[PDB]
Amino acid sequence: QFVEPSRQFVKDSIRLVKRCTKPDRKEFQKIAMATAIGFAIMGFIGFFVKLIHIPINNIIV
Amino acid sequence: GLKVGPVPVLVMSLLFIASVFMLHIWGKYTRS
Amino acid sequence: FLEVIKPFCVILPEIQKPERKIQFKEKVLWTAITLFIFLVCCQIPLFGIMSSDSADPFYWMRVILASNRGTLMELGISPIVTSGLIMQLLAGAKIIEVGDTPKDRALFNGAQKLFGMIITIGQSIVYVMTGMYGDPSEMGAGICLLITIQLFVAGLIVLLLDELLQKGYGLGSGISLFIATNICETIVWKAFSPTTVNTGRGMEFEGAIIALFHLLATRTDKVRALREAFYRQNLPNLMNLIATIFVFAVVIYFQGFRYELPIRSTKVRGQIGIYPIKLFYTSNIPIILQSALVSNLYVISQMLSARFSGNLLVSLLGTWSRAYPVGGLCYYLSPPESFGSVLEDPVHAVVYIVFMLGSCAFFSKTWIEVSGSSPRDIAKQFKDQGMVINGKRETSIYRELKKIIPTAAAFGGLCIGALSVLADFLGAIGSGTGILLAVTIIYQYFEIFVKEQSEV
Amino acid sequence: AXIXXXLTXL
Repeated sequence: QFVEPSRQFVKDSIRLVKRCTKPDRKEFQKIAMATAIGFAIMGFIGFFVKLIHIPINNIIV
Repeated sequence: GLKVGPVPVLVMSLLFIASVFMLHIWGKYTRS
Repeated sequence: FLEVIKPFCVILPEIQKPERKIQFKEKVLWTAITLFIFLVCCQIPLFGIMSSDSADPFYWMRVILASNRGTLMELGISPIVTSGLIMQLLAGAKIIEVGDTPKDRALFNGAQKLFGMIITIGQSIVYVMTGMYGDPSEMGAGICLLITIQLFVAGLIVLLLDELLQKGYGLGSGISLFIATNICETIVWKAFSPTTVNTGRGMEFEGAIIALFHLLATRTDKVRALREAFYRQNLPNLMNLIATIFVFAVVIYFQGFRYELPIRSTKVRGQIGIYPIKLFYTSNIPIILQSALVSNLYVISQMLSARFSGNLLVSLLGTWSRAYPVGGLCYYLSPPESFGSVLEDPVHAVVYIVFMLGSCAFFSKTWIEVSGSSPRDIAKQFKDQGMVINGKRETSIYRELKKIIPTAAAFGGLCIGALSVLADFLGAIGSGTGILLAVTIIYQYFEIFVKEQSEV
Repeated sequence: AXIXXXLTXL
């Protein structure tokens, strides 16, 4: 019978979530902007590297 | 041993990239 | 052992330890240069390959390995991860000692590089001889040796770049940077690719936004153009990118969760502070471990089915039909790709959800036990710092951690698995695994940034 | 090699 351990885990998780510190409207904007900047950097560097190397791969291979 | 900096590592990476490119070019020109 | 390998350890190059701490801006610049080098190497094919038409059983070990088949990064970050786990297992089994003296950790790093390079050579030899790149008999010793040398030097570059990041020039480790870079590159490619494919209905761009603009300009700016650009099935969608942005936002929101423990100091009085216990306690290790487990099981199933086909046990382990699971445990461990797939087999969707959540939770708990982030392992840090909890006794530091940290790890596993499942259901580009890994790694970079700002 | 959460192809 694992019903009791499952209910205890659910209760503990609910309590921990209620006691956690969720992002505010300013923290969410800060983290979202940072994530967007890091994404854009990595993804666009990779996109331009691949786009440049497609002609190069055609020429050398 | 030998301890290198970030710029020696960048140069080594670029030289390896160029060496692979030169291998590709040499193979293509020899076969053609 | 150690004495005889130390001269073998010192032969490999090592990154010079920085004289002065590197600021965040030029840390970002060096990280960008490192990822640029890795990406450029990911595009250059190996020399000597006659045929890239083979099975490639490890197709699913490419998001978490930063590997691109047929190029200089054939092995991706596999040498680094393999050497890291080998060294951690050796230290935990007490064959060797990491120590605390600078010489001890320097020897540890040298031997880790040596074992990573041995793994690199072994993987290169296995790749060459097992039929990839063409017939090893047909290539000859010269071509096989040249390919092995290329893979060896590429692995050397990967270890050198990872060491460059770790010694203080970059924003983390090579593993996380390369994984996140590959995921972001994949997403941006599927968003903005100029690649075009024609299937009888004219030119059709492979990137979602480019396809949107092309359709709106070409097909009389019709509502049908928008409908196709949003619900296109043969190529990346705009709804897939909207769902990718939505999953990014939700994962960011849940990554911002933390349990802030008010801690004071009983050694240096006046050091009031906060100990953040993140909900995503194990940041993305559950994703990496779950993906590795599923992909290894896929490889085992493919190997068994290819050789020992027909057996009932092999069929139950997985049925394959390029390949993709169709039945068995491998199918029930495979994400449902489309909404129709969910509708036709609700049982498969339920089993996949349950497996993802449970495996993520189990891997999170196991990792907090293994990696030294257990409640007892954090109570040891609290004890050997003078830190106590503000409103609790010093003899009750472990019980509060026992209440918080295990629950935080388990529920972070469930939340991470649920986020990955939701991203897979919505058809997000980058996939749940890729999106979660990318968001968690960029958040690691952001938290390093805010730590450096707080130090100012 | 495929052993498990290890990641060492082949």
